[PDB]
Amino acid sequence: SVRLVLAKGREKSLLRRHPWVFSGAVARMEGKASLGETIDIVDHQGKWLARGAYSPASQIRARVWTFDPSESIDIAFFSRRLQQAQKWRDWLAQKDGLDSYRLIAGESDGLPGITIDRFGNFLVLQLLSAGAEYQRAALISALQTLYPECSIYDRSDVAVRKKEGMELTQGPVTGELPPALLPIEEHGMKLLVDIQHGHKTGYYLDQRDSRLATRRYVENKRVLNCFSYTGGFAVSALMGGCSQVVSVDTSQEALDIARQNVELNKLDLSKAEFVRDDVFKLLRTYRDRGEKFDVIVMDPPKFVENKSQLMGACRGYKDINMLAIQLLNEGGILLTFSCSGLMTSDLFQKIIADAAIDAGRDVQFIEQFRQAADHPVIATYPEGLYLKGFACRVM
Amino acid sequence: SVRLVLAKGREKSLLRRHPWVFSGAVARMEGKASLGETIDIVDHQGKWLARGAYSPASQIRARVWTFDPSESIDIAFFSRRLQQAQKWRDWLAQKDGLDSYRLIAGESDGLPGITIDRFGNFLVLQLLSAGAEYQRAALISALQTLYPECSIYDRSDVAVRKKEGMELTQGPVTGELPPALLPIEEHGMKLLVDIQHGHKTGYYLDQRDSRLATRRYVENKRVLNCFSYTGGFAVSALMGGCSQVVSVDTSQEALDIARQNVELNKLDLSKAEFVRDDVFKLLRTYRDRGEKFDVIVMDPPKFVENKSQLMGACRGYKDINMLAIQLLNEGGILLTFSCSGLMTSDLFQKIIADAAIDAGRDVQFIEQFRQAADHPVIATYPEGLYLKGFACRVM
Repeated sequence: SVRLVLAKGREKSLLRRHPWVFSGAVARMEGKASLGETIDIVDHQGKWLARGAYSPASQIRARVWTFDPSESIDIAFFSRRLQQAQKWRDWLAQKDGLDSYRLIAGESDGLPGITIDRFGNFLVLQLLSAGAEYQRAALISALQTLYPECSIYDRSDVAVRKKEGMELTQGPVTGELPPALLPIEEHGMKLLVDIQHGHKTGYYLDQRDSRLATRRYVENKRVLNCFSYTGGFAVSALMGGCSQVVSVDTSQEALDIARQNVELNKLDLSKAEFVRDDVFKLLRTYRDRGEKFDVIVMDPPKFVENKSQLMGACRGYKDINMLAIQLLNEGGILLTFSCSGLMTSDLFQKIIADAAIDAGRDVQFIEQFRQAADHPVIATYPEGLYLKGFACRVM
Repeated sequence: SVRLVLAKGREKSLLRRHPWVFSGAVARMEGKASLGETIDIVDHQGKWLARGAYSPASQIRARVWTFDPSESIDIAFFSRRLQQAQKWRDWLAQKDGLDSYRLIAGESDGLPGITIDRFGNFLVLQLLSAGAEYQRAALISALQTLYPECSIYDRSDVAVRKKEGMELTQGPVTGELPPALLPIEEHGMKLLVDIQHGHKTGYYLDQRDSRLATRRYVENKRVLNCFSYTGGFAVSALMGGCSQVVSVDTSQEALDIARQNVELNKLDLSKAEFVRDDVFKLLRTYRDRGEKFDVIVMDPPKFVENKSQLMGACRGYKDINMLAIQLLNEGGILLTFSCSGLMTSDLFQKIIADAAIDAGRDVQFIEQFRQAADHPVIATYPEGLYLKGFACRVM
């Protein structure tokens, strides 16, 4: 019904099949549409370009559902998209021994604003854009048809929804309520996730390969895992045969789950330590007395200057990575990460390089990490790559 | 005791410990030094900053040997550098099942302009810069001392030398002459290398992880290996249990070695096809008749449009990757690479994305490749990262 007319020239992004239409590229709206309503997007002359979801409260005024002129956005549309995404995850599950994975990664699976993670028999939703919420009913119907035995839970309690003009929301959608802790599997390893209250959708599936890579580096080595959360990296270190792994986190609850994870995998508790403390404080205490480690995993949360898209300068990263380098033996390996929207892979690299200079030690980049394969990045949406990380060796 | 004086406020690079000192930064040469000779680098006030090698014919007027005031560059200097580098490769070889690897990766192992590859009991040199050649005797002494039972061969037939004011050179140094083909091991796989007349030093050790990843995607799938050369990818595909692997190359010699690698590993020859033909032609032939593959490996030769870092701007990568995408079905995977300093990782990504649009299909980036860990990149030398690659899934 309603159409969004692009300003002359401003249709280049659509021709590149980019899923987003910024408010600034819109010349006018022909007709009135509701929040999240399906609209057609045409060029300044009126030629059809795509069919998307209208988002009046957002700067991303519309997101593209499809570039096929004959494709309506209804239950069938979502069913087809789910089936296409499932084909990929079926292969990944078999190959990597997975019982859980991200099923739809928004724009990269052709469903902008929608994220769905599979955890055992639970499907966890995060409807982050206006279009996602508007199509909630259709999406659910498709999900119930394709995954009749699965329970659906909503974890749309993400601040980004405010950018789309919607309230945050979460809770059961269908089926049974998830347990406090649900065991999932990855690469012959079991991990407990909290769907109702855990981070994101319940866990960080995106760090799957970083965790697996940890196994290769830790044989008979002393490991320090900073901001360990529920200990995914700790279990991975033990699976790799580390002599000892020290997990540090500010949350006792997370550390308790970490210990439950070690026990669940029948690993050696004697080789694992769980320290509840201000990470920065612990790191300085260790450094001041000369503590040394062979492998250090560094994966901090909101860089500190979070949300500070403006006044970023969140060089809490330099301090954290500098401390890490100072705690490494010669030949020590640092696996450090960042998912902050205030920095790119290149800028993250410069920070590490700078931390090395101040620490008085040179480091070699020997590996670059990426979000797992169930978090694909469609080529038309490079911004989709958010997880940055490197494996560094102290010379 | 000749010194290279830097223009005021132009020593910031040395302060970041970057190994290169460009001509534009040189204020004046206080003294007369021969090509490759050891010299001191100072600021406008005469303060010592580093000790490097002079290269009058290059844009890179000097490369830093050391930033340690008391460190002289002699046999002991190279001996210590070789031992420090060997420490890392000993760990990598045992971990990844290697009897061959890059021992010294120039700047990244504190020896700018020097590259040394180890193939079994052979050490292959490549002295690319003025300083590398000038220090040949000292480097050789350290080597014969640390590796008394290894033969040394020189493969300094690299165009880079001309840009440093030298002529190309290659041939034996000490020990026995390498055999026509020498079998090496990596990840439980055997490959044949030609040290005397093969590409580079005799093989592409840097693609080790690319070959490994090829194994993950090919079980029960039809594979197309473009620019197979002496094999490597064809064997990897078979090691992964591919249903069929077709290798294309214009060189009958390379194809003969590819097949030899297959037999050497006792793999099913009945699943391997070797086609001698123009890769571009065969690709259009397959495209024209609707041939389809499940996985395609695309590792083009030397840029094709090299003729300088900037002489690139050639859409040969674009055209070649477009053909590949047209040869895949939904779910098909493209493993495509670039080693030319003719483009960054982001530029290569752009090309694939463009190839995708012209092909009329979307592709998902699910994995990113880089030179193997024995080809480290010191944080002070970002330009050290030259190998780029992506695993792309056709939607």
